[PDB]
Amino acid sequence: MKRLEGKSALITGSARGIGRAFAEAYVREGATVAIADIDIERARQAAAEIGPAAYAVQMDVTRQDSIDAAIAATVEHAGGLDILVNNAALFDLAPIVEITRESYEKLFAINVAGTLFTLQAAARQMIAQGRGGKIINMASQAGRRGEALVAIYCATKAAVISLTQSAGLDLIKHRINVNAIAPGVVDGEHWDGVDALFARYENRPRGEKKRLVGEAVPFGRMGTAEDLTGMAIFLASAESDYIVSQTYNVDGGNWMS
Amino acid sequence: MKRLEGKSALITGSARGIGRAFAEAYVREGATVAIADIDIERARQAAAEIGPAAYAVQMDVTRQDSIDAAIAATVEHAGGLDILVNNAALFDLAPIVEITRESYEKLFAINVAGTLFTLQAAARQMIAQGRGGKIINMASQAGRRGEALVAIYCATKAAVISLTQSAGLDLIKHRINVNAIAPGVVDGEHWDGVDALFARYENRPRGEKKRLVGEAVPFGRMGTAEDLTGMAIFLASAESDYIVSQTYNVDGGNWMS
Amino acid sequence: KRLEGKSALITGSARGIGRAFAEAYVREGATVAIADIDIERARQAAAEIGPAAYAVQMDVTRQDSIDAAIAATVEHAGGLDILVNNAALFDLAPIVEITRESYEKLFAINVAGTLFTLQAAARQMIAQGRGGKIINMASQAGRRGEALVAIYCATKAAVISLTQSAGLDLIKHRINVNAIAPGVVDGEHWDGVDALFARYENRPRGEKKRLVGEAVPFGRMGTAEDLTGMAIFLASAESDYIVSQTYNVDGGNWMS
Amino acid sequence: KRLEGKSALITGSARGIGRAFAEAYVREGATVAIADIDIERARQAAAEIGPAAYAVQMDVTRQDSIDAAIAATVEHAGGLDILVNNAALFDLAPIVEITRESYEKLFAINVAGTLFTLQAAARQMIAQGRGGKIINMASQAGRRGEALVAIYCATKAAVISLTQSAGLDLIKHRINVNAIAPGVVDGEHWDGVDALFARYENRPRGEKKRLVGEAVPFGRMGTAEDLTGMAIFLASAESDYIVSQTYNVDGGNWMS
Ligand SMILES: OC[C@@H](O)[C@@H](O)[C@H](O)[C@@H](O)CO
Ligand SMILES: OC[C@@H](O)[C@@H](O)[C@H](O)[C@@H](O)CO
Ligand SMILES: OC[C@@H](O)[C@@H](O)[C@H](O)[C@@H](O)CO
Ligand SMILES: OC[C@@H](O)[C@@H](O)[C@H](O)[C@@H](O)CO
Repeated sequence: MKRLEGKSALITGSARGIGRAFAEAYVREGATVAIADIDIERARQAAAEIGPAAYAVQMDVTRQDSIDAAIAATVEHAGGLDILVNNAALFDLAPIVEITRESYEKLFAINVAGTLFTLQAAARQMIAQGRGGKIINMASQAGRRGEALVAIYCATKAAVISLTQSAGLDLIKHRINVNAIAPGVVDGEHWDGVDALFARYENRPRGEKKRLVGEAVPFGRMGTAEDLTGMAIFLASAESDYIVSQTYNVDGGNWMS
Repeated sequence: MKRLEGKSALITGSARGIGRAFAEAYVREGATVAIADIDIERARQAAAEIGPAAYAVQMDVTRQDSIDAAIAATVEHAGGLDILVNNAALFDLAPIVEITRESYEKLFAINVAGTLFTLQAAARQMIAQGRGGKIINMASQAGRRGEALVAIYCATKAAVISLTQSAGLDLIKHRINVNAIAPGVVDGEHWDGVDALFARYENRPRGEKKRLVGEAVPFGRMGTAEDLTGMAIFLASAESDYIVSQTYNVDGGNWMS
Repeated sequence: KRLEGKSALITGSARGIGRAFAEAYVREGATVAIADIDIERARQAAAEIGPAAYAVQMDVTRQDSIDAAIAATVEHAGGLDILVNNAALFDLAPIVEITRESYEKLFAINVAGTLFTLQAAARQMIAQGRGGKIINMASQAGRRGEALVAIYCATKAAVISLTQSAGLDLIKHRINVNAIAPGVVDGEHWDGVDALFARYENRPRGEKKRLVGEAVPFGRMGTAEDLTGMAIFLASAESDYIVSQTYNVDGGNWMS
Repeated sequence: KRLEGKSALITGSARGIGRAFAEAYVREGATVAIADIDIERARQAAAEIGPAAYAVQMDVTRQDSIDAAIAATVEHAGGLDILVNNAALFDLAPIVEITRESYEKLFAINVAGTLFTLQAAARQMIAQGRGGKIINMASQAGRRGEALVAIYCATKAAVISLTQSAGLDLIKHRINVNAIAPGVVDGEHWDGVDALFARYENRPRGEKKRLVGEAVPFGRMGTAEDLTGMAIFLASAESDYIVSQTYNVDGGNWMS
C-alpha cells in the first residue's frame, strides 16, 4: 500500500502490545518507526524482529529530558518527525475510598502529562520543519464514561480526549492533525492485568472478567491490536488531512460516539 | 490501491455532489457502483463520465417500491450488494415559529425514512447473501448539536446518528458494519443553497455566509468532497471491520466528537 | 409555592409521569391543562387533582387539535406559561422487522407532536410577551441507540436535537426550552416495554423490568416522583439561565 | 427551607461562585464551612453571611489540610452532609508554551483537589451512614477543548469523568455525586480569564468579556446567582435519583 512512504514516526510505549502492532503496520506502509519504550531491551528486540525501518529509543514520557532526547534521537536517525503516536499508558483500578495519591500521581504522570509533553515536543519539531504532521493520541472507552472502580484511569483518558481537542485546534494552523483512537477491550498482556484487578475487587476467578467483557462486545469478541492498525495508518495518512480534534472509537460497538 | 476490489456498492443521491465523488472514489478502488438518484438523466451522465464500473439507477428513497427496485437492480447488474452509502438528503432552514409541516414531512421522509428503509432493504439483501456488508450513513455537524434556524435538518441528522447506532448494534451479528460520516461545511451546489437560506433569514448578502463559515473552520477552509472520500473508502474497507455504530466527524475541527 | 399563578399544559398527562407532573405543578400553585387524547382519563385525572387542573382533549399528531388545546388553555387560564411535551408512544422491533407503520406512528407523536406543540406554545408565549418554560420529555433511549429500539431511540434523539434548536431560537423571547431524560421508570409504559422485550429476547414477562431496575446504579427502577423535582425546577425562576439542555434523571443509567 | 439542618463544606468559598453558594445554602437552613486557603477572606465572608457560616483554612492540594478541614466540619457542625468542590485555578497558554508548572498547578487544585476532598468527604459520609450530596464544579471548558486552554479544559474534562466514576461507586452509600458546568460567569475569575485572552488574542482588556457575554444565546455573561438554584437543587431531596450527571447552567453556551 505504502500510505506512509518515507514518513518518520515515533510511537511511545511500543516495545509490545498495541504500540508494537502499530510500529509493524507503519513499517509495512513504508514509514521509519522509532520504537520508544522505557524497556529498551524489549524495544531493541521488537525493532530487530520488525526490520531495518524500525529502531529502538529509550524513553520515559514522565521526564522532560527523556521526551526531548527521544525527539532528538528521531530527528538524528530519521531526519525529522512526521507521525507521533502517544501509546504509553498505565492502568490501575480501585474504589473511590481506596484510591492512593501514588495511583493518581503515576497514572496522570504517564497517561496525561506523558501524552501532553510528548505531543508538545513533537509539535515544536513539526513546526520547526514546516511540513505538517500527524499526532495520534490513544484514548479508550474508559475516557468516554466513568466506571465505579476505574476513576483514575477513566479520568486520564477523559483528559486525553480533551487534550486531543485542544491541541488539534491549536496545531491545525501548522498542518498538524491531532486526533485520537479509543479502543474497546483489547486482548493481550494489558487485559490480563485489568482482569486480575477486577478478579480481586469484584470477587471473581482470574480470567472471568476478560471472558465476560469479550462476550459483551456487540461485534462478538474481544479486540486484537490488528483491529486497530487500519485506523492508526488512516489517521497518519493524507486521506485524514481534513480530520481535526477527533476521538474515533474502534471497539466493536463497545461505545458509540 | 483497490481496497474495494470486486465489491458491489449503491450510493443514494449520487448523480451529483458528495455522493458522486464517493461513486468516483469507490470505482477507482475497484468497486462496481450503482449511481442512484431521483434524477436518472444526471445519474446516467455521471455513470458515463465515471466509466463502465458505474451504472445509473432511478431511485426515490421516499418510496418503498423504488427502494426495493434499486436493491434488485443492484443484484441483477452486480450479482449482489456489499456497500450501501445513504447519501440522499434534503436541506431546509426556518426559525421555530416559521417551520412548516411540509418542511418537516419532506426532510424527515428523505433524511430519516429514506435512510432507515434503504438501510433495511440493503440489510435484508446482505443477510440473504451471508457475506456481511458495509453501510455508511451520511450524518452532519447539524446532527451533533442544534441551531436556532435549522431545527428540522439538525433533528433529521440527529435521528441519523441514532439510527446509525441502533442498526449497527442489530446488524453486526451478520457482519454488517453500520457507521456514519458527519461532514462540516462542504463547498458546492449544496452550500450555495444553504447560503441563500441564511442570506434571507440573517439578512446578509448572498455568499457572505459561505465565506464566514469556511473561514471559521479550524482547518481554515470550507470542505471539499475529496476531504471525505478517504473516510468513505475506509468505512467500506476490511480495515474498518471492528468499527461499529460510530459517527466520525470529517469536518476540519468544526465539531469535536 | 414555586409555580404560583402559572398556567401549564402537559401533553399526555391523564396517566403516569405526565399525571405525576400535573399533580406536582398544582401543589406548587400552577393551573394545569391535563391534555390527553383520552378525554375520559384526563377528566378523571383533573377531578382527582382538584380545581386547578382541567381536562383538554388533544391529539398532538393533528395541527387543528394542537391549536385548539393552546386556545382552550388561553380561554381557561388567561394564557400559557409552561408547556411539558410528555405525550409519547413506545415500540420495539429489530431493523429487518421495522414497519413503515411503526416509524410513522412514533415519529408523528414523539417528534412532530413535540415540535408543533412547542411551536404553538412558542407563538402564544411570544404574543403574551412574558416569557415561558418549555420542557420536552427525552429518554435515556435518545442518548444512545439499541439493537431492538431503533425507531423509539431515533424519536428521542430527535427530541434532544429539537430541544437544542428551539432553546437557541426562543431564548431571545425569555422562553427556556430544556428536556428531561428519564431512564427506566416503573409504570404502565414499562409494562408495555417489558412485554415487547419478553417476545424479542425470549424472556418471561417481568424479567426485563427486573433486570433493568437492578442494573440502575442507584439500585431500583425509577418512579414519576423521582422526576417531579426537576420538572418543577425547569419551569421555575431558579432555571432562568438554563437553556437548550437535556438533563438525565435516571439513577446513573446514562451519564451526560 | 430546603437544606434545613444540613452541614455543608464549600472549597474556595471566600469569594465568587463558592461564596454565593455559601450564602444561598445558609439562606436554605444549612450550616456552611467557608473553606479557603485565605483564612482572612473566609473569616470576613463567614462574619458577613452570619452565625450559620464559619471559616476553615484549607489547601485542597494538601492531604493533611483536606482531612483537618473535614474534621473541623465534624467538630463544628457534628457531621458533613453536602460537599461543593468549588476551589479551582484558571490558566491559559498555547500548546507550545504550556509549562509543567501550569500543568502541575492546575491539576493539583482542579483534579487532585476535587478528587481527594471528594474521597475525604465520602469516607466521612459513609461512616455517618446517612448518605450525602457531593457537587463538583465542572465548566463549559470541561465539555470541549479550546486552542489556548488545553490545561484548564483537561482539568474540567477530568472533573466530569471523576464525577461519573465517583457517582457510580458512592450511590450504594446514598451519596449523590453530580457536577455543575457554568459557562462564562462575571467576577474576579473572568477578569483574570479576559486578561490572559487579551495577551494571546491581542485584544484590549475587557473585549473578550464583552464578546463572550454577547455570544451567550441567553444574551449576557452569567452571574453566581444564575447557579444557586441548581447548587441548592443538587444538594436537596428532589435530586435523590440524580446520579453521575454534569448539568450545564450557562445560558446555552454548551448543549449537553
Ligand atoms: O483498556 C481499559 C479497559 O478496556 C477497561 O477500563 C474497561 O473500560 C473497563 O475497565 C471494564 O470492561
Ligand atoms: O450541511 C449542513 C450545514 O453544514 C449547515 O447546516 C451548518 O451546520 C450550519 O447550518 C451553520 O454553518
Ligand atoms: O422509556 C424507554 C426505556 O427506558 C427503554 O427504551 C430502555 O432505554 C431500554 O429499551 C431497555 O432497558
Ligand atoms: O471559566 C471558564 C471560562 O468560561 C473559559 O475557559 C471559556 O470556556 C473560554 O475559555 C472562553 O470563551
